[PDB]
Amino acid sequence: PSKRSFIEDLLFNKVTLDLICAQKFNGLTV
Amino acid sequence: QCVNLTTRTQLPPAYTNSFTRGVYYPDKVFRSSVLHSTQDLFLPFFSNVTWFHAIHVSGTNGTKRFDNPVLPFNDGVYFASTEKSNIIRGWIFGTTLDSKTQSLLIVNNATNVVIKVCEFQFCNDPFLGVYYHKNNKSWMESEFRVYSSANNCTFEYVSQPFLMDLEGKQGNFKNLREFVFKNIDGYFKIYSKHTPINLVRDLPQGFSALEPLVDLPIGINITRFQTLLALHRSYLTPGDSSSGWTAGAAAYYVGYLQPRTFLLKYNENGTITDAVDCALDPLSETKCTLKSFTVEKGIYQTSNFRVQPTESIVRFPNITNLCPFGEVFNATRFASVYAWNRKRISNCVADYSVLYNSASFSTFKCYGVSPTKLNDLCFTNVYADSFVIRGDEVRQIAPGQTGKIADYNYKLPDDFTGCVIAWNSNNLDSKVGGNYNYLYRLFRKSNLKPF
Amino acid sequence: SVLYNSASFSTFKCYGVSPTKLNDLCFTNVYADSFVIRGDEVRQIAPGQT
Amino acid sequence: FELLHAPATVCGPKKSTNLVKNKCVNFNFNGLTGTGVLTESNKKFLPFQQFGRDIADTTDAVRDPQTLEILDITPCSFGGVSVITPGTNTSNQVAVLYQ
Amino acid sequence: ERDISTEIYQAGSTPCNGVEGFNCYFPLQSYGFQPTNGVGYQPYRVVVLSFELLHAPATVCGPKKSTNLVKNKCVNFNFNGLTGTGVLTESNKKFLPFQQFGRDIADTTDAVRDPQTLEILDITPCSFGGVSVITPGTNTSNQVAVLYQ
Amino acid sequence: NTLVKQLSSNFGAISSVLNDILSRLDPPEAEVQIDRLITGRLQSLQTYVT
Amino acid sequence: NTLVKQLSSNFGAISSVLNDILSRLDPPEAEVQIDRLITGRLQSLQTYVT
Ligand SMILES: C=CC1=C(C)/C(=C/c2[nH]c(/C=C3N=C(/C=C4\NC(=O)C(C)=C4C=C)C(C)=C\3CCC(=O)O)c(CCC(=O)O)c2C)NC1=O
Ligand SMILES: *[C@@H]1O[C@H](CO)[C@@H](O[C@@H]2O[C@H](CO)[C@@H](O)[C@H](O)[C@H]2NC(C)=O)[C@H](O)[C@H]1NC(C)=O
Ligand SMILES: *[C@@H]1O[C@H](CO)[C@@H](O[C@@H]2O[C@H](CO)[C@@H](O)[C@H](O)[C@H]2NC(C)=O)[C@H](O)[C@H]1NC(C)=O
Ligand SMILES: *[C@@H]1O[C@H](CO)[C@@H](O[C@@H]2O[C@H](CO)[C@@H](O)[C@H](O)[C@H]2NC(C)=O)[C@H](O)[C@H]1NC(C)=O
Ligand SMILES: *[C@@H]1O[C@H](CO)[C@@H](O)[C@H](O)[C@H]1NC(C)=O
Ligand SMILES: *[C@@H]1O[C@H](CO)[C@@H](O)[C@H](O)[C@H]1NC(C)=O
Ligand SMILES: *[C@@H]1O[C@H](CO)[C@@H](O)[C@H](O)[C@H]1NC(C)=O
Ligand SMILES: *[C@@H]1O[C@H](CO)[C@@H](O)[C@H](O)[C@H]1NC(C)=O
Ligand SMILES: *[C@@H]1O[C@H](CO)[C@@H](O)[C@H](O)[C@H]1NC(C)=O
Ligand SMILES: *[C@@H]1O[C@H](CO)[C@@H](O)[C@H](O)[C@H]1NC(C)=O
Ligand SMILES: *[C@@H]1O[C@H](CO)[C@@H](O)[C@H](O)[C@H]1NC(C)=O
Ligand SMILES: *[C@@H]1O[C@H](CO)[C@@H](O)[C@H](O)[C@H]1NC(C)=O
Ligand SMILES: *[C@@H]1O[C@H](CO)[C@@H](O)[C@H](O)[C@H]1NC(C)=O
Repeated sequence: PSKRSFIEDLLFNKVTLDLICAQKFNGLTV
Repeated sequence: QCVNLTTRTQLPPAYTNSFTRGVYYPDKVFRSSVLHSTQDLFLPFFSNVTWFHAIHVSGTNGTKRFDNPVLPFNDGVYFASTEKSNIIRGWIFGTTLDSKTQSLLIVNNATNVVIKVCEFQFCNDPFLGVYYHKNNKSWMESEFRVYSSANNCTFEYVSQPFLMDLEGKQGNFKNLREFVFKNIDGYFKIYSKHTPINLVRDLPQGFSALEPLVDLPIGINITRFQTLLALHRSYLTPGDSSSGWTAGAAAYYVGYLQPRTFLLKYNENGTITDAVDCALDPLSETKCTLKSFTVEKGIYQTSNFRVQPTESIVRFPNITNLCPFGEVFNATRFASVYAWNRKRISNCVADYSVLYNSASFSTFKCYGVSPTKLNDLCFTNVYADSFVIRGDEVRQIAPGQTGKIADYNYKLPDDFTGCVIAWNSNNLDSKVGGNYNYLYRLFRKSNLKPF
Repeated sequence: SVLYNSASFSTFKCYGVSPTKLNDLCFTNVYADSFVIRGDEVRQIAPGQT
Repeated sequence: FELLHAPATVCGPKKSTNLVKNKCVNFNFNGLTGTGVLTESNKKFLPFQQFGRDIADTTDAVRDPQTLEILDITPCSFGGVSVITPGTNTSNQVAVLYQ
Repeated sequence: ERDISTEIYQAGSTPCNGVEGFNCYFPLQSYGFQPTNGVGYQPYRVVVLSFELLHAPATVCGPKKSTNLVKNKCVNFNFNGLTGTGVLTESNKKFLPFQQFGRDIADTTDAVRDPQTLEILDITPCSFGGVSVITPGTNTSNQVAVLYQ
Repeated sequence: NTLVKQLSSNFGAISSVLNDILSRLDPPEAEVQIDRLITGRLQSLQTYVT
Repeated sequence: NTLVKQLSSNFGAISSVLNDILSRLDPPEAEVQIDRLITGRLQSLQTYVT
């Protein structure tokens, strides 16, 4: 579905980007 | 002095858009070519204001309105009268509007500006009345029916004399007189503004600022008010005092103040020329955030918000540990005065509230603490004592109280956290042959230590 | 100054303004209260003091 | 009565109110005060554990003392407010963004 | 606030309706004052003075000998407690009759109204500045120049 | 994470929870505790911004 | 402009003008008020420099 090449997929799966809701408790927005 | 009028015609109230009127100088400090953001009592922009008009409609059974009702004061009033024939005359302020409480009175009786705060017994329909005489073609004040009595009062001010015109004018309304009344911290603050206009109804769209006039040091409670009109009597109004009258055309608008934040523009002469209401609509909110009347194009972060919680719940463990507190009271046999029983209670939950009201003791009194407070605090190793006395020792048995030998047997400490729970016992401690079971001390060598 | 110097009041203490400086400053519409209380309460009138 | 000599032994005749969920309210569970949405949970506690926590010591679970059930905590929704404006000179309309 | 209301206290769940019965106490109670009592029993007369500031032109304050007015030379001034130093001069900014003194962006007072002659005056702080020294180095000589900025 | 962790610190106050201080203290004594917590958290936020 | 506007805050004192604080207070009672005001303005100036 996303027109990404092979190397782009290999590069996107090597970086790991609930913590978000835990930080959301005290007015921290992303 | 009362003449309670008749011949009024029923009419629904009318309402008007207030436009952007009602800005006054909030502080006594000169400013020029600056924009000042301040929060205070201001009239919100584009609000429905009540429009009371006095006019006599011609024709058979025409609409005859004499609107002088009681209006709540809330936290301040904006009062704007459009006038051509001098009908609106003064104001009456108070809480009960009778002799029970003080009542402020401002009146412009065509000669002086009379301000009184006296315990008037105000009439149900107070007014002033102008009589028009046909032969001389002159208008003169003739009726002063405002208060039945005046007593018990301190403040009074009267101004210089003047001779005011009283002619009933045809045509269109041309004078605009607008006032702001505030009551803050014992001070009655008055602001005013005057302007020539030309309009048959509603308010002009032009903007205008209001200048402080006086701050009366009164300090009376105010929650209601009323206005005063000048009615017309002549040969064209036959009848008694209650019906033989007509009202000249006049109109006044009433609006209520609310706590708001405004951005005020001062010109180079220091006269307020523009204002922005910071809670009207998102554009005005953006203007207040950016501190300017002009905003360029883009996206602006302007505020925050939250979903307000609607209820509140409290959960605590199911209580299943009752006390033997009620068991010591339900004692089939009581101990002697000298051998007063001491009960220790611990590792339980205090429950005095249910016992206090249900039992309905004869003498329940407590010092230094309220029973409700006792439920909201903590104690360690609760102690309980009980004994039997007669009626006279009840007065004697008290903190910091002395008395007879029996009183000396059980001496309460001078500073003692506790309280008395006594009740009569006649149907259970009475013997036809004399109850000699219990024994007391009438003579003792010396006194006894507390507890 | 000269007024409370002669009167010799037993209890006197001022909050937020120095008694010696009182002659210099200018106020607007000073208030004055007056009542009679029990002895303990005389050591019990103070801002934020329960 | 006496105080300030030993740990308290008799305290707190406590009244209880009904429980409501799916609307964010003020809650109090054995002195644990806060605000938020209460909802059903799937995480399982050990028998003696009272309330859970997260990586950032945020209370994201609780146990109801009476019915012995595990409830969650999810704060009332909030966010910033943004105004999109094409310029005060060109026009006087705005579009509001809740984020 | 003051309260002179005299109604039966109704802490208990019984409608007293002015009966003064059981659990119906009268909230207002009387002192007992006699000379032959303890050290802390003697009545005390308490008088509380209360002030308020910056709300109107001053009307109550002490008797200081008001001095003459000197201008165009920056001197200490004391206008109704508004102390400070600076040059006083004639003002051209017209004051509305109810206005007392003007302030600026920094919330600083730069205009006052004279309490005696009812006239407006400007307040501009004395001239001041920084001083810099131009030197060629003590290794060479000991002459320096001064720069006022 | 650290910006959140700074919330669970007394900074010299009686208790790190804002509500629990005011729950069991009168206004004019708890005022200083709240004023200490406020400046502690404000400095902890300034550090993150820098 | 932010520096200039920050110059005129309370920071916990009674008033934001040193002359006013000195005028109506004994130095033993004005030292703490002035200390609060000083630390506030010092933090502001350091923020501007950074
Ligand atoms: C209540 C009805 C009311 C009437 C009928 C009234 C009449 C009235 N007010 C006038 C001036 C004035 N009247 C007032 C003030 C007052 N005048 C008062 O009757 C009261 C109570 C105040 C004060 C709150 C002032 C300040 C002026 C001078 C306006 C000016 O020239 O700037 C004048 C002469 C100048 C003119 O007409 O422009 C009249 C005829 N004023 C009123 O307020
Ligand atoms: C502003 O004016 C009055 C405030 O009381 C409201 O008047 C109502 O008007 C409707 C018709 O639009 C009538 O049906 C009601 O009977 C009126 N209320 C009365 C007479 O008490 C008016 O609705 C207000 N406007 C808003 C937006 O609140
Ligand atoms: C308007 O009210 C004033 C205030 O009462 C009236 O002035 C008084 O008039 C009577 C009449 O003789 C005098 O005895 C009082 O001394 C006046 N009081 C003053 C001057 O303070 C005034 O007469 C009223 N207007 C009319 C037309 O009667
Ligand atoms: C000021 O306004 C009124 C006038 O006394 C008071 O409101 C009354 O309060 C009593 C008791 O709560 C009620 O029975 C009355 O019905 C109220 N009057 C009205 C018109 O609603 C109010 O308590 C006063 N407050 C003070 C501090 O004096
Ligand atoms: C005031 O109005 C009431 C209402 O009917 C009336 O009973 C009373 O007589 C009036 N008072 C007068 C006319 O003095
Ligand atoms: C007209 O009014 C004046 C007012 O002073 C009065 O003296 C005069 O008598 C009146 N005219 C007639 C015909 O009564
Ligand atoms: C009101 O006047 C009467 C005189 O008839 C007086 O007895 C009473 O004390 C006065 N009310 C007040 C509150 O002073
Ligand atoms: C400001 O004051 C001056 C001085 O009288 C006057 O000429 C001018 O018309 C006033 N208004 C404006 C908007 O400048
Ligand atoms: C215990 O005493 C209470 C109040 O004194 C009473 O209501 C209750 O009926 C008693 N229980 C008995 C007698 O079993
Ligand atoms: C009592 O009042 C008189 C009034 O002449 C005054 O001279 C005296 O000093 C007062 N006594 C005091 C203040 O102790
Ligand atoms: C309290 O009442 C609830 C409701 O029935 C019950 O389930 C529970 O077992 C009781 N006891 C405790 C300790 O919760
Ligand atoms: C926008 O501003 C410019 C310059 O101030 C002006 O020429 C133009 O007419 C303005 N736009 C509108 C729609 O008035
Ligand atoms: C100045 O510096 C030079 C270089 O080090 C040195 O030789 C000399 O002695 C110094 N003093 C003078 C020139 O007076």
